Order: sequence, then structure tokens, then C-alpha cells
Amino acid sequence: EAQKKKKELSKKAQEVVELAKEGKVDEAVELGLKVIEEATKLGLQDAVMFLLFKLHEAVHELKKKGNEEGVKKIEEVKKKAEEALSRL
Amino acid sequence: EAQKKKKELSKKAQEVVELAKEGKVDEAVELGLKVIEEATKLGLQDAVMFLLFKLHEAVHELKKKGNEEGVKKIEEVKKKAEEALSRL
Amino acid sequence: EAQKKKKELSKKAQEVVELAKEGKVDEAVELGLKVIEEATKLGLQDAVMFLLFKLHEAVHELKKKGNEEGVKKIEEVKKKAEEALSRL
Ligand code: NI
Repeated sequence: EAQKKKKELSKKAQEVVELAKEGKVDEAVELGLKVIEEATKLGLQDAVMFLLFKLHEAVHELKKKGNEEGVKKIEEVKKKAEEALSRL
Repeated sequence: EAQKKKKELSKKAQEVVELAKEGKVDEAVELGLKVIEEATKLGLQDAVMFLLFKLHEAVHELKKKGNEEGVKKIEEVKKKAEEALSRL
Repeated sequence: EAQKKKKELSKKAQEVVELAKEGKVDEAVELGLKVIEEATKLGLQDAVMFLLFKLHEAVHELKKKGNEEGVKKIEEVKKKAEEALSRL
């Protein structure tokens, strides 16, 4: 049921922000890639759009802590989500 | 018709930002809950997506003013809107 | 055909941020307007959502250079995008 799946992808995206605030940047990246992959297979653009919103919030959190490396990492996942969004 | 409701909810979403700018955070919270309720009963996904965009702008405005209690209130309503978007 | 056009407008919204970053505000404004117009004619609400996301990124960039005029210009383009989105 794709609606249970939408809820699952939404929760993963929110945890991306939570983990950026914690400095667990690689884990947040992992969660965002799994949102992208799962959303591109099941063709759900709105899950990707929400992911992009949340990725912007994670950039906020990392800038606030002056972590440029984490910002780079998050921004790579951002560009990937933008490509996948365009194709959906 | 449903176009009228979509524009109305967009209007309320913009006012949330203006109210946040003027320090009227309780009122902005109230308008934001209203947007969630109406879009949720009309199944308007993009209405909530737009509201989320505007809630981020309201957080920007309250950070500029160093109003962290306001930021908390807005983020509480943001969490609620995110929840509704998952179910939509 | 739909995916080709959606992809072109994704790239245009990205080039908006590029041109803001390189300090070409006028050029970003005009590209943003062209995106709104084409998106509107074609009924492409998701393209306008993505454009709004990128215009907020353009604001981020311009406030980073402390360029208040450019910000005002980009934010009125944002207001145009928000209205068109309301009617889509
Ligand atoms: Ni922002």
C-alpha cells in the first residue's frame, strides 16, 4: 500500500534533519539516498519534493554548526534529489 | 470550487509569514493549524507543501529577530503540517 | 514530451541560483519569470514548486553577499511564483 510507504519515506526525511542536528552526517546522507531510491522506483515525486525541503533544513543545521564538510555531503544528496525529481 | 479553496489556503500561508514578521506568532500558529485542517479535509497535498515552504520562511524571520520561543511554536506547527502531508 | 519539458524547467530553476551566485541578479529575475510563464501555460504546478524552492536558495545566496536590492528583486519574483502556483 503506497500510502504506508509515503508515511515511511516522510519519516526518513524528517530523520535526515534530526541526524544533521546530531552531526551524524553520513547516516543522514544514507537515509536521504534511500528516500531517493525508494521514491524513484515507486515513482513518487511528492516524497522527493518533501525530501528536498528537509535537505534544505539539514543544510541550515550544518551551516549553523560551521560544518562545511557536512554541508558538502548534504548538498550532493540535494543535487541527486533534484535530478531524480526532474525525471519524475 | 476547489481552485477557490486552494487560493484561500495559499493566502493564509502567506499571512503566516507576514504575521511572523510582525511578531504575531500565536495568530500565525492559528492560521497554520487552519490551513492544515482545511487542506486535510479537502485532500490538498500541494496546499500543505506550500504551507511548509512558508513555515520555513517564518522561521527565517523569527531567527533574524532572535525570537526562539516563536521559532519553537512555528516548528511545532511545522511538525503537524509534515504529519498531515504524510497522510495526503 | 512531458518529461523533457519538466527537465528543462528544472535546469532553468537551477540556473537561477547559478546566476544569483555569480552576481547576475537581473538575468536570474528574467529567467525566473520565463519559468513562471512556461510552467503556467503548460499547467506545471510541480515545476513552480521546484522554482520556489530554488528562489529561496537564491535569496540565501544574495543575503550571504549582503545584497539587499537583489534580495528584494528575487522575492518579488517569488511572490509572482506563489500567485501562479495558487492558480495551478
Ligand atoms: Ni532557508
